[PDB]
Amino acid sequence: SNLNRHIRMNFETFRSLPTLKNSIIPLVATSKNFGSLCTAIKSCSFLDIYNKNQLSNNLTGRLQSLSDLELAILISAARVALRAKDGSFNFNLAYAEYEKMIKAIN
Amino acid sequence: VIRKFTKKNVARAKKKYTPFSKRFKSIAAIPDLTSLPEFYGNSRFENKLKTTQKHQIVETIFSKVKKQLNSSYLPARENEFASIYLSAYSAIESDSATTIYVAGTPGVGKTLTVREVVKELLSSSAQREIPDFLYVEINGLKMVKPTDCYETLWNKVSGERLTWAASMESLEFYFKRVPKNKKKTIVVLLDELDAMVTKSQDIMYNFFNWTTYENAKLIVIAVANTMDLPERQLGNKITSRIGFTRIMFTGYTHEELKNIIDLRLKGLNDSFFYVDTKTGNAILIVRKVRLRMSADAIEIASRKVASVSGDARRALKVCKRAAEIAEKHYMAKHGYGYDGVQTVHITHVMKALNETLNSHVITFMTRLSFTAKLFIYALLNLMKKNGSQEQELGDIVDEIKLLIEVNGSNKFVMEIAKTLFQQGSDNISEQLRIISWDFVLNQLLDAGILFKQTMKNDRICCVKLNISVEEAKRAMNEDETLRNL
Amino acid sequence: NVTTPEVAFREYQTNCLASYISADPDITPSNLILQGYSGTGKTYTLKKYFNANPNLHAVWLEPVELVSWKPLLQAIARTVQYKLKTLYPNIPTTDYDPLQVEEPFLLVKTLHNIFVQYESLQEKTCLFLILDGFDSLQDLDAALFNKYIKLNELLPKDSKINIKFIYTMLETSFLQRYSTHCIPTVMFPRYNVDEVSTILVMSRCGELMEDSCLRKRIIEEDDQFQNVAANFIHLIVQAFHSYTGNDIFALNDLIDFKWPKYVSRITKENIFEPLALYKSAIKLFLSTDDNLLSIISKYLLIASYICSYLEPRYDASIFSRKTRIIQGRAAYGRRKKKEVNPRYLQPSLFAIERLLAIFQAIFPIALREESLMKANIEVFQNLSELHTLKLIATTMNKNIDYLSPKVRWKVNVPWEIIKEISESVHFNISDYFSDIH
DNA sequence: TTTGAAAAGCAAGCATAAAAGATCTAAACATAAAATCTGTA
Ligand SMILES: Nc1ncnc2c1ncn2[C@@H]1O[C@H](COP(=O)(O)OP(=O)(O)OP(=O)(O)O)[C@@H](O)[C@H]1O
Ligand SMILES: Nc1ncnc2c1ncn2[C@@H]1O[C@H](COP(=O)(O)OP(=O)(O)OP(=O)(O)O)[C@@H](O)[C@H]1O
Ligand SMILES: [Mg+2]
Ligand SMILES: [Mg+2]
Repeated sequence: SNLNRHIRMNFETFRSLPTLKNSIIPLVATSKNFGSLCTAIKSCSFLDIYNKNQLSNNLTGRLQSLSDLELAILISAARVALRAKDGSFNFNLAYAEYEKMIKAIN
Repeated sequence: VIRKFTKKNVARAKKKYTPFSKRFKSIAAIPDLTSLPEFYGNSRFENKLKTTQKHQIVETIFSKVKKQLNSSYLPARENEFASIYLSAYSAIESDSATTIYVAGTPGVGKTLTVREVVKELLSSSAQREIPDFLYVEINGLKMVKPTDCYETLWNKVSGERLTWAASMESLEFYFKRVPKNKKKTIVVLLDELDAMVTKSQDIMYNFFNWTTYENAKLIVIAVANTMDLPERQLGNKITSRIGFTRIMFTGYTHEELKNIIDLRLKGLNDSFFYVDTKTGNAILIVRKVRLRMSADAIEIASRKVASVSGDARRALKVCKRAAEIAEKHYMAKHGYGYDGVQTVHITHVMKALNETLNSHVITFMTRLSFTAKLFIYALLNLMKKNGSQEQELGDIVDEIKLLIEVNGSNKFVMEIAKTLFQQGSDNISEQLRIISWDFVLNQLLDAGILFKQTMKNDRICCVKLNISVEEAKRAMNEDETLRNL
Repeated sequence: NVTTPEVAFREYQTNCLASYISADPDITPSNLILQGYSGTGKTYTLKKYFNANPNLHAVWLEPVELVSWKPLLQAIARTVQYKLKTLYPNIPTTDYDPLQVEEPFLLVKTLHNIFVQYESLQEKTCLFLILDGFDSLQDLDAALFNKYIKLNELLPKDSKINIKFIYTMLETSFLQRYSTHCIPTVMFPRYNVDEVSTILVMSRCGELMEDSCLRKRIIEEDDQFQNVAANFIHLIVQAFHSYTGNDIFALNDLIDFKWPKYVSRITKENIFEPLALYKSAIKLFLSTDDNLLSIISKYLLIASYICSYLEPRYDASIFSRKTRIIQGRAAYGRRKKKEVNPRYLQPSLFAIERLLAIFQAIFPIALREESLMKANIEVFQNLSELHTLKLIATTMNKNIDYLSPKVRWKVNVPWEIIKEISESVHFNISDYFSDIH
């Protein structure tokens, strides 16, 4: 079942019953009637939505909210930091990398 | 008037500021302080913690044993007792001022011996072989501020309540200028002397310099942790004033600990009790039950504790824990609640002694989740390759990623890789950290397994093992998955 | 018994708020966190939720105003008892001073003393404390939030007033510091471009239509007005979403700055076709437009940049122009051109005498005229003024001794200002950097 | 017009000064309740 799968995932990752309770509580509370609650506990799709929302402000979700110029400046700064030995950079070197990249694209 | 800040929780004691040196016209005008009502000490809270009992509480056979072995309720301290009593008696009889230095490890009977010396001196003064004296006891760890000792001792001498500087000058004037026929001998116990050490050593110098005064009639018994406390933390003046003849309280041997425990259990070992079988209440002289605690168990407990510390508290607590274990098994097997031979065996003593010896670090790491174990395993691999003892967190991230992607044919890794990187879900993207990454990081930091550097860059922040490496490996060698790869 | 409002792109967050916040303290968590970055609708969703449920008793506090932990404790003590007086006016109360609270246990004692005098109430209720911007506190440390997680445990369990905390956070790392506490957290992800476009339209078209400029450009020259406002908002988003990212506030500021200049080019020909109006007001959609010394001081600053971005060994090749009597060879200059571009790095440190030597080397010009420039008191006065203006920095920032030989000097201005300074007095400072990179 | 040769430049490596800051303390600034000193009365 899906509920046993989510319990197994918690057992391998968190091993915490308060962690599972914090997801089970809005599964119970957002149901409107008995059949909706039964379908929610049979499917556990709200647990998947909860798990998606718990990672929405991580590095992956913050990268997916970036614009084209923001992503370009970030890639340029990462290139300058990877080429540097201390991993350090400033605005000038990152802008030089961005400008070289835009000329090589155009 | 508009105030730049407010102190609305000021609690000021009603203590006066005028010292003892300015309340009489001259030295020759000071009266006899022995014939004064407030001087030299010539409980209101005990009623507040009493209630009515409406249940007859059931005290089993082991209850008298466990109450008997409490530290609150001297076969081995007879030379230390003789030395301290001889020095204090000679200083009281000759109206002399002196210092008696006593030091030792915890629980070797220093405070007990000093209090027994003081009680025997009071018994001697009661039947008039020595002049009467005042007894003051000052513990350095029971003071809110270290200067409170100044406020305490003077309040025990004069009955006045002053501030600490005024009390210090009052004590200085009393010890230096008041004649010996006008005052009384004072014996002061300074317990936990290392807590009375300040940065400038004012109190230490004052307390051991008053003993060098002619008119003081002050005896200071200073109780400390070590012999070389003045030679380590005090100046040469205080070390010179304390003296050279310093009294060692060595740890107890196993015969002395065995004699202490047998002197506790003198009247109740190998004895008979009337025990009601329906309830378990035991009455010293319905079944007549014979209670014993074996001398071999007490002996080996005395041997182990004497080899470790010589602490009488530790030996009494080990015997009390063994009695508690025996009583727990007894009340479990007899169905006894709370309202023919009972023996505290040697296995209970060995269960009590090993309970503070079993280590829950390996047991704790054995029962962690897979991701915390993977963190620890990847950290151990990084310590194996680069040998740094401090690994960057980004290195741990890439090593966890590498260990997942290399052992991609392992069945458990195939079953769990989507759990670590997508939480078993489509519509969740491939994550850069594993699921419960900061959860297991904070869990290992809370347990004290790891140390983390205070940096705000998550990748180049370093993490160090706080425990030994072989117990971590041992815990990693118990798991069936991390053994295979 | 909770009304669930309708927020246009925060349906999951509103459902989570309905799940976690209720008038029953028996099924309400002690702590609840709303985590999200700036402009993600956290405050908006929380206001709509509490406006849809007026039976919920909420106290709103802003820790960004309170700045430190002690005024935050005093603000909690003041606002809780003010809300309790305005909630139950028929209850006799003792007005405890919020300035009595200097420590957290004093807050616990004050809250206990306030809450014990409301035991005549019938049902247990919740008092919600919203700390909107907990990690926006300017005096924040890692141990402060731990004192607020465990605050309910020091308060009585059988009280009629049961305080519940709702925290709002910005940074992910601050929240992830407290992951093992297992506090229920609702997260507010950043809006995408269509969501911020819709939010901007339905939040700004009502006041772009009713601006006095748009109603004065029509008369002196409502669905179509909304069409012009929405087309302007979409054009602003399409021109400047790459510049602002998904920031609501930056696009709001750009809309505010570029709306009147867009109104001032709307004619009777441009009102009914959007393409001709976009061509007429094209200059507003190509540039952001979000913006606002003596001769001795200028040459001292130029010499400071030369001293900070050249090596001292190469000074004898560039500035030496004197005829030699004693036989000697001048410096050859640098052998090969390096590619470091030293103006991208932080400036190096130099001494006073090198600064004055290069200054009189580059300063503008029979037997008593003394062609070169002396380092008299006004050069040093100008240099001290340059240090006062923070255009020259030292290694020391406080208790600076200017006369110590171990104190070194560096330029504090970038290249874009010395270009204007050098071209204000016509000095060729770009020739001096042409020999490298 | 060459010509060799000393002044000068580049590079690697190691000892060492020095910047940056973590940690802490003394002193200036500030408030405040109880005791103590004047000051008439
Ligand atoms: N000689 C003894 N005979 C009987 N009981 C003893 C003896 N010495 C110690 N004990 C027991 O051990 C307890 C602890 O002893 P005590 O308080 O004198 O220790 P201490 O040496 O002053 O240690 P610490 O440095 O911790 O203060 C006593 O209360 C008593 O129950
Ligand atoms: N879903 C929405 N529907 C309509 N308007 C919205 C919505 N989200 C945000 N807004 C508008 O944008 C403004 C900014 O939102 P809000 O103040 O809630 O952001 P926030 O995430 O709390 O910001 P911060 O962390 O900077 O305080 C709101 O006041 C409102 O005018
Ligand atoms: Mg003691
Ligand atoms: Mg807000």
